[PDB]
Amino acid sequence: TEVTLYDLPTRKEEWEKKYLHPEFLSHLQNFKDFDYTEICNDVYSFPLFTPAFCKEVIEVMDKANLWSPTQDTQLYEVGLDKQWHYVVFNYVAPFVRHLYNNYKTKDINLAFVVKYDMERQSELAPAHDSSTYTLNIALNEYGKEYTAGGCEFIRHKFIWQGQKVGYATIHAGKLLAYHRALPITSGKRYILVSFVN
Amino acid sequence: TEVTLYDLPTRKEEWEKKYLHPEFLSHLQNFKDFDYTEICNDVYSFPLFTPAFCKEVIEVMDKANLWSKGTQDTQLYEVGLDKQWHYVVFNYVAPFVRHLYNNYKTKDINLAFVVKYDMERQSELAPAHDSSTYTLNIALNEYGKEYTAGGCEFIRHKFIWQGQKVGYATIHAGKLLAYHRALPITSGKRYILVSFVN
Repeated sequence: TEVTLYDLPTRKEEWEKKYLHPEFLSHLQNFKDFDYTEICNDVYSFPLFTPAFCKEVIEVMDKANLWSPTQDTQLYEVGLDKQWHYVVFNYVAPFVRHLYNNYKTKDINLAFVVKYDMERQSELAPAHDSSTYTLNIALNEYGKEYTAGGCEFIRHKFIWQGQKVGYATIHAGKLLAYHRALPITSGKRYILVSFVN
Repeated sequence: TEVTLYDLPTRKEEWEKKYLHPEFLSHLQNFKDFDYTEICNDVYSFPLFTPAFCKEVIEVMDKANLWSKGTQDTQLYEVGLDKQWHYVVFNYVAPFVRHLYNNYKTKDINLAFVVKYDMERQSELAPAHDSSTYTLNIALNEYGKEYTAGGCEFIRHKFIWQGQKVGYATIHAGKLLAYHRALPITSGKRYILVSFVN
């Protein structure tokens, strides 16, 4: 049987091939040549996951229908928290060491999927996150499945729109990257957000 | 009798006149026009305390002789100044932080101590991320007159900061974005007040 989201780290090799973006995967040992973009001071956009990861994550959340000030479901509520912990400590933490002067990842505060729709935009007030760093993955396709949306970095005076499926944004949680989501004008927009200490 | 370091907030008004830099004091309600400098991205230098504050802090630490063995420091709580420092941070520093950093709200104080660098230090000052959301570093004594060299290297910014004025503070992020090391002094003694705030 084909590997599933749940099979990390038991079926590590197969999981990686199916779920991690080939560009990220091929640079695990050498981030010097990895194609990431500094979109504004100290905020990076980079390929992380494949379309298959994103599609399956959305299916799991849609099917669980455990949606909860924003409409979200914690990874622990669908039994994906141990998998996420593995992703963060094994794959993301070395990339953080590279980006941020050898900063060592301590622990995960929160990991959840957010579903923005036309009834549930949230307040969209600016905030500092409860984290040392925040990871934000776009799970579904701009234009095809939603319009407008995106992210405003208040301090940086920078608007980030049209994030690609499976691409991540990373930024400081507290102090230095005050931010808000932007409203969508149609459809549904799904993101995976994690608050890491 | 003249107000002392200990008399905050009992003798708040007299404490402020004696111990807070007049420029900081006069802008407590509106930092818009306060004369602070961005020395590198997101790192600010600004007047905070008077020479009298700095002199008295050093006296208290010199007299207590509670220095860690021989980097050499003493915690403010070891000389009974932790409640005064709490008052300083929540009442004076926190509003300035709200102004500098997009309304960030100060939660709690991790540590507050005085560091004494002298010529007995035998080993290296390694780079570090601090255990804090933000770090406050006050120069307590005078560059050139009382020590040579010293200062602080912001490694990510590739910026060396040296020769801070007495009673002037540096503020920077603790984690992630302001990797740093202290640089050794080559003569005399350098005293600093450092606080790690969450």
